[PDB]
Amino acid sequence: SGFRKMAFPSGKVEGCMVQVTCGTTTLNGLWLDDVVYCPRHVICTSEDMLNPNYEDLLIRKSNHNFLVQAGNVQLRVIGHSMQNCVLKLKVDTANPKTPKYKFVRIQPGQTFSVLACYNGSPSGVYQCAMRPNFTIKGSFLNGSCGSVGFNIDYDCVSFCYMHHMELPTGVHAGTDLEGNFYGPFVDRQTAQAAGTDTTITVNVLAWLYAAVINGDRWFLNRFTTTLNDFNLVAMKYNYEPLTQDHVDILGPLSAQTGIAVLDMCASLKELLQNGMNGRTILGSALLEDEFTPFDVVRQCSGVT
Amino acid sequence: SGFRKMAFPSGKVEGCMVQVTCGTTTLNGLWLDDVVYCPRHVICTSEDMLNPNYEDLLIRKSNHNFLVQAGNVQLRVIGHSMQNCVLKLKVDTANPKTPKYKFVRIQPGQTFSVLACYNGSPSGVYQCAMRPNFTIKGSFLNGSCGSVGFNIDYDCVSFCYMHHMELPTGVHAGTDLEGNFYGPFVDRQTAQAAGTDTTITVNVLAWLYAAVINGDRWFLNRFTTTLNDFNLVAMKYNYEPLTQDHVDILGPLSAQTGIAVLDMCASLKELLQNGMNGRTILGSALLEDEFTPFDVVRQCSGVT
Ligand SMILES: *CC(=O)N1CCC[C@@H](N(CC2CCCCC2)[C@H]2CC[C@H](O)CC2)C1
Ligand SMILES: *CC(=O)N1CCC[C@@H](N(CC2CCCCC2)[C@H]2CC[C@H](O)CC2)C1
Repeated sequence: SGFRKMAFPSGKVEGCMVQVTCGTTTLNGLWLDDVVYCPRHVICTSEDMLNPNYEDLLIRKSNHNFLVQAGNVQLRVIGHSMQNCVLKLKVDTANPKTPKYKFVRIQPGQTFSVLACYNGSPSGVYQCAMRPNFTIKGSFLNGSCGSVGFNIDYDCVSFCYMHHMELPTGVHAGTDLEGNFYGPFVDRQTAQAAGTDTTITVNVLAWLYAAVINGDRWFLNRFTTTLNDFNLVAMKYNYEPLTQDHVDILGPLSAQTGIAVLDMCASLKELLQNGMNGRTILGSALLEDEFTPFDVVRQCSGVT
Repeated sequence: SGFRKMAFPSGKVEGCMVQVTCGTTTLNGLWLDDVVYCPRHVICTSEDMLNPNYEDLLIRKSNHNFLVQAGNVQLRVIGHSMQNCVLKLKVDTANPKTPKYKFVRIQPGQTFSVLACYNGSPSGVYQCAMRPNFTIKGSFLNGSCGSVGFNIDYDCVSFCYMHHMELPTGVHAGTDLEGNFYGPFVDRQTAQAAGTDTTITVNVLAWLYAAVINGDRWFLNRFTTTLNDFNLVAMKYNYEPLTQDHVDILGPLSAQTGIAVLDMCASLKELLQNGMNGRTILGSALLEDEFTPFDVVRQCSGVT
């Protein structure tokens, strides 16, 4: 028993981290097979960071200008290209530590682990969620750009995120591994609006099921509700509307605990309307939304 | 910016996990050089788990009874011995993935990462603290025994914990890598009292400094206090007494922020006496104590 914000073991990803330098800018790259992936803003300078013309900036760069270092060994760059907001540097050596991998574009509300890196060196790993507004609340300092987010299914790493920037509000924005930003963000030093964020309702319900499984049951009540009544409350409290797809994904947890999804919705409704009254659930004094129903089943069953 | 409960990258530890089976019991082992370390309770059975005579039980076991598997390859056991509550199985092959390592006995209040494992396979990584009562609030299911806790200093892994058991209260107990339990716990299926736990005051103050660095400053007030006055409040709220050693370790954070340690103690005093009034600090609605002053500096400076 016990419930923790657990990240995937980062080993398969640590073996892929490299340092990329262009001019005087250094950030992280991801070395998979004979390609190194990194944020294209590695080619920009302070003079043009307000509105870089990446096409023109990349034209002034040659293969030998991209310095790629894997630990202490230098990689030879034999090709370079820009795909959306990522640079793909073809190298002459395939990474011997390349795990089985996929590039995936995650949905908002889904979770992933982040391996924060500096100078191509891993510093730490944490679990987070892609917010409904397509930002992530990470921990990233200068030099963390190019750090990636991922999920692991047995031996396969699905890379889903590459860090590009911190908004003036302290939240983080990035791309999938094809260089497409999550959300409306652009890779330029400008004030950018992150939309109204909402709480991931299906994840809070999944976490409430995790709480019941682990013995924290005080919030269970003698009430039920309907999807429509619940959604009136969800809208009032800036929670995502619950759909029948969300109810269906909660099926296994409803089955294991014997608590119907709409009965758990009534418990959640009461917690939203009345607060926690100074109590905690799984060591938290607020409603946690960064655990998916998949994460709860995985953690509560022991998926390695 | 941003503040997360970050674990160390687990790669160096993943390379050391093996599966150990004895009779019909399977748990995890840690393969370092030519030795595999695991909980000695791997040799016990349901009939004798209430009070095992480990000396007598180990005498009925031979080297060939200990099945050690590293992924898909079987290791040859050429020696076996019990040191306190751990079994040391000498193998004929040194682990080629053995990182630079040390065995350390951590102090209560110190933090470490845990690589939860099942059948010798890593499932996830999380950061936790050794409670003042020598328990850890982990996430461990059946088969997680032998999973280890560690810290990483550049290329050196300091192993500090090996998981042995879950108390009837759902908290976790284990040993250092010499097999000595943290706390008064014994490796037997009996009701065991975990003492009164207290909040790690120096860590809460370190986290308050992390909050200030990241912009969460609402809790700062126009007051100061003394070590003696503060400790009267700490005792009332089951917080560890703050010593001058704790004030000294907070020195760097006091210097960076310009907030004297006793002024931060007055902010903490007010938060204890008045609560959070429905507000949050670093995304938490309670006072976090599982970040040491070292963790706050590391995360806020980018130590890889
Ligand atoms: C995140 C990271 O590691 N890096 C590499 C170093 C430069 C850095 N920033 C520049 C770019 C410009 C284009 C849009 C994204 C950010 C700067 C911005 C100014 C700040 O004062 C320091 C980091 C990105
Ligand atoms: C934690 C773990 O992986 N393992 C291996 C499988 C047996 C397990 N437990 C037995 C020992 C007995 C000695 C004291 C520590 C626990 C059992 C206890 C009973 C429970 O119902 C299942 C796990 C330890």
